[PDB]
Amino acid sequence: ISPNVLNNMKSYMKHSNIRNIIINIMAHELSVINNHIKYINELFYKLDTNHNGSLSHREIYTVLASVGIKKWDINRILQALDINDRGNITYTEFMAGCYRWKNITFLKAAFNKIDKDEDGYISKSDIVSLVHDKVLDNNDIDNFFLSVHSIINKISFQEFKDYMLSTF
Amino acid sequence: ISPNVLNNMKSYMKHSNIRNIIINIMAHELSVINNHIKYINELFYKLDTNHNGSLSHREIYTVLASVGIKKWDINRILQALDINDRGNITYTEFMAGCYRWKNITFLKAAFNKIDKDEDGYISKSDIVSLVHDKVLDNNDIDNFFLSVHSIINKISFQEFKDYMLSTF
Ligand SMILES: [Ca+2]
Ligand SMILES: [Ca+2]
Ligand SMILES: [Ca+2]
Ligand SMILES: [Ca+2]
Repeated sequence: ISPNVLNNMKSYMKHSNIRNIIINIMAHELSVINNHIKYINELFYKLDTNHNGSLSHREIYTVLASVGIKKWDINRILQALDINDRGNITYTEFMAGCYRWKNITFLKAAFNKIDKDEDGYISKSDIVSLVHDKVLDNNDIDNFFLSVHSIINKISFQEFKDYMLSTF
Repeated sequence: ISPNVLNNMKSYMKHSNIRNIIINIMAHELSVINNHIKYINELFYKLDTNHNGSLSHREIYTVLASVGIKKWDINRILQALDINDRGNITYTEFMAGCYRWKNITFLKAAFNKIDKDEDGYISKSDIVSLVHDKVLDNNDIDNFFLSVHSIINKISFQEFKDYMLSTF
């Protein structure tokens, strides 16, 4: 096992259950992202029929054609993808055109999930709810709020962001 | 091919070469992230010796022990990872403790790469430099600056962010 993963675990073990629950929300979002990338990865592998790790115009053309994209569209896609005009398209270049960039921050999305009522503040009750399936109690929650504010018993996105960043 | 990937390509083809060059910077950052996740994925697969898609305490214990982590550390890692105290640790929970969260936004990182001199503004010369390995010229660059400001011939992070978001 790589030392960086080992060191990550050792740092993780020192934080509170609530901090790490919050980390798990973000971890779910990485899993989702990574699933999309995996599909693109499998797509790339199928297009690369000579298995040379890059895509020619023809390799992409013949597949887009067989799936209903018309010549005029395929050619515009090809010239957008081939950003270096090399006649060979890299994994990174292919994936840039395949990935849905809409809604691309991890911390903001986690905060929004926690703020159940979308009022822009994380209340005590928002944390009670977050831990509804965990054996944690009111002592743990109070500690978390003190930690956040040691850097109104409510938390703005900025105070949320500032706390989480200080734990990395 | 899934229709969402096809639609992503069709939207990508409509944007400028410079917009898409900027997208490629972010795409590289997704590749990096995805490589880390792939390692964690392969690690998870090796630990899961009964291939039931989750990790018992023992499965993790026996491996951390064989690599130099001491009992007292392994146990703290186990109780941090087992966030639901289930005796079974999920892929998401494992990955939360293995991933380096330090420096976790895509647009900010792209902007910083483009702002060569770290002055907080994207100048005309920063874009000239960005396209140094592309056949693009001064006409293309001017178009890009007009587009950004149609929503000082310089670009702040906010104006950069606002333009990119409007193209998603
Ligand atoms: Ca190929
Ligand atoms: Ca709230
Ligand atoms: Ca298992
Ligand atoms: Ca600059």
